[PDB]
Amino acid sequence: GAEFLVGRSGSGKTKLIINSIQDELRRAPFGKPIIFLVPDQMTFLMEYELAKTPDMGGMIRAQVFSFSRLAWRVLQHTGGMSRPFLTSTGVQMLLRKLIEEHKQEFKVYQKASDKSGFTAQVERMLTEFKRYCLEPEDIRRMAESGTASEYRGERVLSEKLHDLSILYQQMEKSLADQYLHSEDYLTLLAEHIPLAEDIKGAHIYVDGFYQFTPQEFRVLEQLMVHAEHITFSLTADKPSYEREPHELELFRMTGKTYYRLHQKAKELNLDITYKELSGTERHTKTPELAHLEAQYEARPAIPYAEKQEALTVMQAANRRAELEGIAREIHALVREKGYRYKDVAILARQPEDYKDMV
Amino acid sequence: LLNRASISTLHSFCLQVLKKYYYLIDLDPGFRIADQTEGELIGDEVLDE
Amino acid sequence: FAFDEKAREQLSWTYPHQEVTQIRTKQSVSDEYSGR
Amino acid sequence: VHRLYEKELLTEEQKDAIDIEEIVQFFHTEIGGQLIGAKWKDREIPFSLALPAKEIYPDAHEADEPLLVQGIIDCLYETEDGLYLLAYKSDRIEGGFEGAAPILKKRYETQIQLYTKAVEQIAKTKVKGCALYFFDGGHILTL
Repeated sequence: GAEFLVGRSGSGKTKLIINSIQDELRRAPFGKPIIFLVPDQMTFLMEYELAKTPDMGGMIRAQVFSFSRLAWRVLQHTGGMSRPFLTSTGVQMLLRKLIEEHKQEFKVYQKASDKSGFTAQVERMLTEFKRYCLEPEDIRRMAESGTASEYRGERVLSEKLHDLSILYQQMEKSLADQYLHSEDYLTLLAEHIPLAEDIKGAHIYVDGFYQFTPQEFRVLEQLMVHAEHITFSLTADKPSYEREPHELELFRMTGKTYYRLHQKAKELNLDITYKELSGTERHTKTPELAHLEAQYEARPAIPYAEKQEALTVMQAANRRAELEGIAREIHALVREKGYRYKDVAILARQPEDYKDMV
Repeated sequence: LLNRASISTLHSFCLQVLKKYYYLIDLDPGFRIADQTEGELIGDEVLDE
Repeated sequence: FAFDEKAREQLSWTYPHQEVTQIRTKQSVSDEYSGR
Repeated sequence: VHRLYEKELLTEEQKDAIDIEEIVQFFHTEIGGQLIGAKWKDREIPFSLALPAKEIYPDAHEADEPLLVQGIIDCLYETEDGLYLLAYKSDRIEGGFEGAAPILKKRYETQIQLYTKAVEQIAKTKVKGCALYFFDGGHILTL
């Protein structure tokens, strides 16, 4: 059974999920496992919220997992954890050894093989190849699809893929059976899920994800099969499952993922249910922010006709003045308006610029 | 497209080029651009050698 | 002066919940978000 | 032990390092037999328990915001009597055990209460008695 819970940002999805798991803890404390699957950075946040109840103040039946911890768990049972683990640096070290010997076979990167920054670039590309379920053989396949067709840029491309294919297929052979890749757990999890039984008859919730890698995808649809119930929380606006979103619509990401998921659940003949959240939950007391969220996309955007309080833009002489000015604001909020530090959050597109100063 | 468009100093363009075709010449991707100071300080060193 | 009273209290202010600001939220007993 | 090894839940060394007797012994103890025969059972049970900050840190006395104490209950089993707790400890004892018991009791004294606390508060049931097993000599003590 698959449930699609969708709506715009601040519609109350996450709360709705938290409360449910909580009542479910309230009703059957020792019931079948409840798996809350969120992004890695959202884990500790939900752990604190779930356990926040007057009744229980904690949980046993329910657990908060990222794709990693979930894999780690299922594996401490189904097996594979005693297998040695390789760090990204350990892979690069291996790679640099490979680039050496197989160097002379490169059709393009022969000159770039030397540079120490080329090992990190390959390591990142191979990582991406696993996450997207593309084996060395696959890369090999593609590498010769662009071979002997004349679009310069295609030829060049097929050459890179050829070189990568080598280092790739040569890494696989050096890691065969005796070493474990960081991105190997998800594939290992996906194929161990079927015979992991304590996840059978289990209710699971996914939330906080905009997209899913083919590898992560391979885990979800394998959960859709063996799990009793699964709910997908997606931030979007009445997405369609017959068409992928156009390039220029706000919910391209989440809308895309819904479409795929829904189709996978369709071919997998599951009982499907829908929940569309319309009204605002987060912004009911804040009209401005409620407007910003609603009119964010439309070019035929209606100007907000009301007073300014919640929303404000501000310019500083420099990042110091900026942080230093925000620092006093936070103090004004806590001391005057009676907030708590835990209610404030400051975001930076490039945190590296403010990190030191902050 | 304004964010993906090429509008910048010539140096800013050159950088985009180097990043893309670095493998044609001898240049380490992730290469760093030294300010005119440390660069000169390196000149002084190699010179003395 | 006009602000003679406010300046006095803000410099003598304190964070009511301060003594909990340094305490780790999660604490394990035997994930980078917890402590021992 | 070998199945684990095959499935890679045990390193080649870990395998050779296991003392089978000390493992089989438990199931010959009373607690063991009880664990076997039961209505319900589960192991490796993860939990998170919200507590007032004070309950752990006495030092600071003012703020009572709840913090999360998280752990894993080794074993829980249910009989026609009630719910029982089980934990296996590899502590070194024999080197009698009569004198070690008091010390061991106080070593895991705090931990076990948090376990039962977690169960009692969260599950809204109660834990009657708790057993600890020790691989060295294959002993047992109740709290």
